[PDB]
Amino acid sequence: GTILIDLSPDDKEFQSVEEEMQSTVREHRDGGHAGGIFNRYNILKIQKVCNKKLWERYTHRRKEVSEENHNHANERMLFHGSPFVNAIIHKGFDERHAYIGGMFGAGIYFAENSSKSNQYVYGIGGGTGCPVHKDRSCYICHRQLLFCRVTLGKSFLQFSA
Amino acid sequence: MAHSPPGHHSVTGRPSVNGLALAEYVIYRGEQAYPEYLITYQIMRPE
Ligand SMILES: O=c1cc(-c2ccc(O)c(O)c2)oc2cc(O)ccc12
Ligand SMILES: [Zn+2]
Repeated sequence: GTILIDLSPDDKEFQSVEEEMQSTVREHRDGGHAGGIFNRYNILKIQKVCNKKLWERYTHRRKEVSEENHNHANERMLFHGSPFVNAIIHKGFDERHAYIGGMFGAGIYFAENSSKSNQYVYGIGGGTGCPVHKDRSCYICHRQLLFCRVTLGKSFLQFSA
Repeated sequence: MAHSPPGHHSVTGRPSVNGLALAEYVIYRGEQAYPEYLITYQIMRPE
């Protein structure tokens, strides 16, 4: 049921999504180990993901959270990086995309920093790098991130190192 | 997949050391996210 629509680089929507991508790059404490050494990206394509059923699934739950939190979904746009983005866009997020060993428990993780989600694109800790060259810092191979609409509702604040 | 903390719908990991780090977030129900944009890119080698 999923269709992908290419956005033109002239389209304001392409531009606002790219800007969020580029402007949330940061240096990482691993010196590039997991995700590579870079200050910016070369954006090759931005596609809008359209699936009626997954969207209605989302908005149904959103309304439930909202009514539990004084009509405030607390909705954000956040990045998600993984080797399974091509399953996510067809079947939605579910428990198979949960980071079992994450700092905040077995859930589905999102980042404000695009460069953070980039660390997970080839696996946890960058896995073994790109499939073709085994390079966590590959400058050749195409990578894919999701920029996702996320309902946080009432969020538990964890201070953390 | 674990549950939310009782009385909450997600967790926010607030950075407390790396002054430059932005927040990270965790949800416990797949229906609480929609994968709106697929972005294909390469990282660029710095000069
Ligand atoms: O984009 C993310 C993907 C994932 C991720 C982790 C494990 C998986 O098996 C996965 O499919 C995605 O983890 C993150 C953890 C963070 O602290 C911030 C962002 C991500
Ligand atoms: Zn490669």
